[PDB]
Amino acid sequence: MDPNLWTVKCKIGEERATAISLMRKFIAYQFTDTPLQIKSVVAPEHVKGYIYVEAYKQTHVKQAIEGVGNLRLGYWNQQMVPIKEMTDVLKVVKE
Amino acid sequence: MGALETVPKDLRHLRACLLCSLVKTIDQFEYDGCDNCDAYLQMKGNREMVYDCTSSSFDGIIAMMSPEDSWVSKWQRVSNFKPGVYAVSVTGRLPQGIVRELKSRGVAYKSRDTAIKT
Ligand SMILES: [Zn+2]
Repeated sequence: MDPNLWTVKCKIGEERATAISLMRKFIAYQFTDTPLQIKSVVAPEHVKGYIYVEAYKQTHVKQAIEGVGNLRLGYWNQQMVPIKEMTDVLKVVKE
Repeated sequence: MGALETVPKDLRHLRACLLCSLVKTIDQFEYDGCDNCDAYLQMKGNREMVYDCTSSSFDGIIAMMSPEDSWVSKWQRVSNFKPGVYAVSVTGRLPQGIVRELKSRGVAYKSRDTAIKT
């Protein structure tokens, strides 16, 4: 099976920093009884104001982003990326 | 599975490995080599090799936590690599001499440039 992608509102211009912070958080909790259950975070080059979080359940996203200041306006609601649009998240175009 | 040392230490002078797409600062590639490729690339302790094997031109990042249980890692062809931060697309090409050496050792080189060009 395959997880879904969820959008999470993020302080504008802090998307890359926040994705990296969540990487550290995941590693920090990996040998605890409260591990992060998310699978990845994507911060595409030109996206502003949100990040994408990969997880099987929305609740896993909420649990991972709790306490993360840059994501506070994305804590109560995350929107699922429609399955047909999941590769557009990872699309890069060069003119 | 993941090591804190792998994570970019800051946002300045980030580079992406041309072989695996891992993103770290230049000083971290110098200090520790590439977490995935260094047995083959051997850039640890050699800034010149870092400049040859990594690129400052990349697009997007992915904090890859569970490469073994991710759709993203499959699309990006990083599912066999270590947890870490990876570029969505990397601009550049490994030098011909390194590609030839990789091939002689049983490592294929497929471009990490995923960009749709025009
Ligand atoms: Zn590498």
